[PDB]
Amino acid sequence: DGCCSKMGGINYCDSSAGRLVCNNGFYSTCYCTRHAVMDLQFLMGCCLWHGGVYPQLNSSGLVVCNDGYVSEECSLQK
Amino acid sequence: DGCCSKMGGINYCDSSAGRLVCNNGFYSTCYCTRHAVMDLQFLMGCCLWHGGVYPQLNSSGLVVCNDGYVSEECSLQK
Amino acid sequence: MKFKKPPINNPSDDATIKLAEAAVSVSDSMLEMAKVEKVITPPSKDNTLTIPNAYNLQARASVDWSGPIEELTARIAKAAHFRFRVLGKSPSVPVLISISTKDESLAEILRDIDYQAGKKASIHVYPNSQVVELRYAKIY
Amino acid sequence: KFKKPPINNPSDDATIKLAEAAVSVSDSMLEMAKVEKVITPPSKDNTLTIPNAYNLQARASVDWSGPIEELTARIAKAAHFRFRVLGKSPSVPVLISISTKDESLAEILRDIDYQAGKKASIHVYPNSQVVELRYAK
Amino acid sequence: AKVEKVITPPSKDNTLTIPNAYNLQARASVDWSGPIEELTARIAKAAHFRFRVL
Amino acid sequence: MYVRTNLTILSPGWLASMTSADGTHAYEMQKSPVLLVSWHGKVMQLKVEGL
Amino acid sequence: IIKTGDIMFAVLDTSVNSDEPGPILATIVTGKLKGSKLIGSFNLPSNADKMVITFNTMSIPGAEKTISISAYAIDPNTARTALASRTN
Amino acid sequence: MDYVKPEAPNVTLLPKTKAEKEIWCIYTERGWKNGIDQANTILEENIARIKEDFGGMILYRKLLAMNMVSPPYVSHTDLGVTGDGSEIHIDDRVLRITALPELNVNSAEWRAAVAK
Amino acid sequence: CFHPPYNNFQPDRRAVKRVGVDTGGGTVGLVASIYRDSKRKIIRDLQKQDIQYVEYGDTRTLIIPTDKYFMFSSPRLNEICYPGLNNVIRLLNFYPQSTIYVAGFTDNVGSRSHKRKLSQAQAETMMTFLWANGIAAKRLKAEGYGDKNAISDNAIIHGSAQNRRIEIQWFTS
Amino acid sequence: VPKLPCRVDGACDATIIKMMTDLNKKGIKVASVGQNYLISIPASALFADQSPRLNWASYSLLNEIAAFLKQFRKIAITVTSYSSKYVSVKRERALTLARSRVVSEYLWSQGVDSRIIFTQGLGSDKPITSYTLGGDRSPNARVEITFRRAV
Amino acid sequence: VPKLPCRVDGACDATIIKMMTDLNKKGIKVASVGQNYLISIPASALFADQSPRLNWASYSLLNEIAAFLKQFRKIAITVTSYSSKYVSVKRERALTLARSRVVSEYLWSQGVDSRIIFTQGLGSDKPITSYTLGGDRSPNARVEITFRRAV
Repeated sequence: DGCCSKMGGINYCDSSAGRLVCNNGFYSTCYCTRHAVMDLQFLMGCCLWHGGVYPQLNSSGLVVCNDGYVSEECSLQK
Repeated sequence: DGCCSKMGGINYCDSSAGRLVCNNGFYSTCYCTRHAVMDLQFLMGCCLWHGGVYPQLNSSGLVVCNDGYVSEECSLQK
Repeated sequence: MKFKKPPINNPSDDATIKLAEAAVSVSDSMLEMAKVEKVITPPSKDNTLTIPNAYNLQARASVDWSGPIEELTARIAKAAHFRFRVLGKSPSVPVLISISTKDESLAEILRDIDYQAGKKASIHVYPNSQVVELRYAKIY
Repeated sequence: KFKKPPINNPSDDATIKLAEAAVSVSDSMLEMAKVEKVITPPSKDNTLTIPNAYNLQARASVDWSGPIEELTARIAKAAHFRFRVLGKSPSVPVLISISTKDESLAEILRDIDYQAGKKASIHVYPNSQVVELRYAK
Repeated sequence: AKVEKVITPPSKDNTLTIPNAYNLQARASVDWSGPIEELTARIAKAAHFRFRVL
Repeated sequence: MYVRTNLTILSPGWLASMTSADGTHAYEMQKSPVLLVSWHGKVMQLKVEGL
Repeated sequence: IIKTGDIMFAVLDTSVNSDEPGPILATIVTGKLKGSKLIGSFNLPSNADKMVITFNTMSIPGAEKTISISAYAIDPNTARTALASRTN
Repeated sequence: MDYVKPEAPNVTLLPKTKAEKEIWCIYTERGWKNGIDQANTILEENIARIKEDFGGMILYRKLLAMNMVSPPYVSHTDLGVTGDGSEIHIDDRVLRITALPELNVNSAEWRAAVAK
Repeated sequence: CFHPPYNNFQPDRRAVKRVGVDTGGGTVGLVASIYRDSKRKIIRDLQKQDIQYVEYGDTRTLIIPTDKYFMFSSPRLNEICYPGLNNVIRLLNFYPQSTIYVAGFTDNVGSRSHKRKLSQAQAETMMTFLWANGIAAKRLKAEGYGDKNAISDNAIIHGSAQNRRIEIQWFTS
Repeated sequence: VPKLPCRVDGACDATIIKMMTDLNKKGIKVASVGQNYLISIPASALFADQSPRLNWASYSLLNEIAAFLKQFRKIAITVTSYSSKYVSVKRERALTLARSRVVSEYLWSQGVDSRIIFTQGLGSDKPITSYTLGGDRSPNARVEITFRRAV
Repeated sequence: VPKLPCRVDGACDATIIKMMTDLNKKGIKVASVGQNYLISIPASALFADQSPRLNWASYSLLNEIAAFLKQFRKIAITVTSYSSKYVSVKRERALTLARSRVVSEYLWSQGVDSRIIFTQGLGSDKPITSYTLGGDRSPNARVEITFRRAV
């Protein structure tokens, strides 16, 4: 909530940096744009390392990915 | 509103300049015709710098220009 | 004891940021193409000979013009008290020059103008007759 | 008492960058035009000079669009100069447009020569008051 | 990788070294793609050298 | 998928790629919800939804 | 294409009492069809608990056509079928 | 960018509770942010487009200096007085480009560059 | 009185006006005068302003922003931050034996010769102002470098704004 | 018509004649004839003795001069400087040239919407009187600006 | 987007500036230039007399400077040392090199997020003080660390 807290405050956001440039002359640790350097080390999503989940509406609970690989772990079991 | 204030009042509109002329000997500030030199630098409307808006109505929600361009800000979507 | 960093301004805008990030590459491309053009052709002559300086050219001028040549040159000759001469015929497509300078010599302004003209119009000055002549080029 | 700052000043970090970029591109195009423009010395120019005799000092308002031979014949008659030609007329004549409100005859002839270019020129001799129209080959 | 890697001795490197004549001490900013003859002739004229080919 | 960036992809493998004058890269490849790159010698994940 | 049983809006501006049947007009205000006008009628209920509008004849501007998609009315901001009027 | 300001707010279902008023407010704010992002996206694409055209023109000039592209060649045909007894044209000139620019295949005519 | 053009390069007597308007007390005027000419209050004033002063080791350095202290693309000087200039000369009057170095720096964009000439001109007019303030020329060295050594980065707009600078260095003896 | 300007912004004739009367009671002469207008200013309130360096108090005077100037519409503004005979011709011409350059530069720094600015000085070539008693105290040592209201 | 962290993990600017002010009051040199930061420590608070043996209580200060360095993102840190001349040149060169090795090894054991740690040692090659009476008690007996806060 407080990015340039105990400082001069927010001056602006540089989208060249994707960062909150404070009123004091230092970049904050907060980002503003999604086009910034967020170090991503864990994610979400099923049918990963594939073409994604195949978008057909299968009547059975068995599911498959767009590459053809079966993601039975993401699918419900029987 | 008041154009020839603190003067002799408005004498007449000279259409050669398209401007008012007050009852003193000087040209006024306001104008009377649209065929004059106003510095119009802000505009409205869409499909500009193209053939204009398309006069035939669209069945869908999109809007095309007479050039063939699509005005996305003039186009509504969800 | 409060820390700071010196260069602080008004907050900027992202569109200006993207304009700057395009303009830096545009300027870099212009710089390298001008360098390679200068190498690939050696110049020999300058318009100092065609437009020599003389007296009453020291009255300075700062301009922002964005129209045709002839009205501007008429104002220049009026301020310079010199006679005006036109040669050739005006083409169908007008010649338009945008000049944004700051307080230069009239001779340097004129040399800038004929450099802007390139191979469409040319400028000559006869201080023996106190005249300035422009000429449209033979073309097509 | 108060000295104001410039009004539309580049007070922003993006604006100063845009301004110096504008200076850079203008300087680049300026030196491109400098290295590309080709001129000739004013001694090697092949243009007709001004004999500045008293018969050429008359003034006129002349608008014309057509041939040149009858035009310079009328000019020589107005100047009380004899006129002759030198060469043979081509099939398609050279048509010169003239529009002036007040001009003298010598610079009229100079712009006539400039419009003629390479296909023909004019010589004027003020010892015996004559003019000639010289064709090319 | 150490045992299966091959190398060459630095004494027997078949690369032409720098003769360090004073005409060879200039700087340039050059980008080029294509053949070799125009490049070597142009750098020879920049070096003010004579040129030959075998 | 067509991706314009300056980094180098690691995981999926691309059918074609192009290099600019400034070292920026373009990649033409198969679709994927995720990408893996090396930014500054450090590995990183990237997420793209709405395929 | 308008789906089977979706939602649209109109404005009623010309009033009538429920005595003699006749044409009544509304104007569609949002959505796909803009500037469209719809004429229809009403029905008489024997009980005084609600009142509804029979809208049948639609006109779309731009193209001079007349389709006859039939639709009824619901009370705005209550989402009910009643009419806001007096029953005494 | 085009600009047609809308000034016609119509409400489907009015907020009655403060919770639904608050979620209406924050979803309006998120839509405001989304419209901002879309405007930035369109501006950035147009920036890339005009920069592409400018780079293409300056690269044509630089490659013509590099002597890899033929210059265009255009002929002129001049005719004097023409027309019927009712219409005349004093001098007409018809200008027509006959040879479009193109790249060459012979590598030997390519002068390279140097710098100091 | 006082003149906003540098008081015509005259040594300002700040104490007499303060003690006059305080006696209109003498002791509180004297402690206010020593508080004003006290070096730490001058440093805090320069921190209130946008000018960076560093002391570490035998060297003391000053960093001056070209954008807030000059007109753009010109060796001419901004005429607003002259209280900063007066405090600069007031602080530099304390050390009359150190040799002085001044340097200019600019960003990465432009002609290389243009960058070098611009930085050289900025350093030369800054050292010219310092020489006019009273110090002789035997202690002065002005150098203008372009993008040789960047204190910041040019791929970020704020860093590129931070990049162009004026450096002042002086030793102890 | 509401989408069109009723009048040009930053323009009010009551304010025009108000600042005109204020300059008249100040003493700087304003001449209006046809549509070309001239402003004549003494140099003593602007500079020091025979010097191309301004005074600090003259900045508000220049500010209200520019306030008058931005009011009208123009294409070109011409400023000329005049002095008295002091030592030579060249020194005085250079002094007038420098004063004209300084005032033109500060006026361009101000937000006047001129397209052309011409600046020059003459020195003591065309005196407005034979009263050669004063130097910088003489009224002939002056600066005159000239322009024409367009359209 | 709620999955996207608003700030980077484990950071607060108030905490950063607070511990930086506390360390500067503790008496070690902290310098910020652009986005480059450099820290200097006197070696008398860190080692014994001209020996690469560590005071046991100084690991609390090492943990403090590790916690301060945890708040920044970087790739390369330069760790160097300076000292006085005692007997030779090679003695203090090896001593500074070994002390840099020790502090860099403990820092690499601790939570560094960088990629490259540089260890150099020069000893008494670049003195920064005219005062030279102290040995290890001189301020020139010191260690220092430079980096750039990147993006």
